[PDB]
Amino acid sequence: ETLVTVKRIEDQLGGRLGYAELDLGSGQVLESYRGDERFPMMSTFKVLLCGAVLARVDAGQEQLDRRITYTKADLVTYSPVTEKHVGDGMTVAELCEAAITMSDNTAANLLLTTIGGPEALTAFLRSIGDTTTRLDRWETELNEALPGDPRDTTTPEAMAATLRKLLLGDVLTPASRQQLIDWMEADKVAGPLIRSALPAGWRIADKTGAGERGSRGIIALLGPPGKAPRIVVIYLTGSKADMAERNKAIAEIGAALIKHW
Repeated sequence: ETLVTVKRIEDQLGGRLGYAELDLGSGQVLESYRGDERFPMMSTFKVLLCGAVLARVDAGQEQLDRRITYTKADLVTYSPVTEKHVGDGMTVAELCEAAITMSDNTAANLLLTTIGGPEALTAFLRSIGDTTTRLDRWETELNEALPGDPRDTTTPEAMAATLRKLLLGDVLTPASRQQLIDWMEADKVAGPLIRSALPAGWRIADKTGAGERGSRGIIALLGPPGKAPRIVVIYLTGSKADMAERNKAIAEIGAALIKHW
């Protein structure tokens, strides 16, 4: 029934929907829709970015408390946290927390610089066995979502697989792994999406994205109280829906996969 709901929403909104739900013990796909088609990641890439940063922290190449200085000229659109700290700068950890929790765009660009740019993020991903996902541009041009454009894209199944390696696998140390989950648990801007459908006792760690051409997405580690969690990723692109419609669609898919857990 969840896959029926997905198809009906895609029929209703236009554009394309992508969906993957992953079992964590085996890493096998429980169900997916357009699971091997490419979708723009938008800000959902910011979790992979912070994984790359934490990987450098783990290797002694970076410190969570190192202060990055920047000016007003480095600010791009939608920088709710970094725009308040042009004066005193921010630490690597504060920038990650801003990038994940508020989806601060300058925070992501600042972190991208620390690792060597979008090409270095893609190389990090290749190094951990993701041969599909790719980041090519900076904020905010990576949100352009041109039809057919493979730049800055993932597939629902590949993003699910990579998130399992990062959040539960051995890419990171347990301390850094949990740091990443903790930032995603603290997501502030995902309220109208899967969180709006969560029954009491459920836990979620998530990250949203939004882009041009009606694009929206979410990646999430979630589970019922007392039970094992799963990973879900949902992308949509190519419709004329506004943010609220995009939010509703994702929440409706969340409610269906929750009802059919």
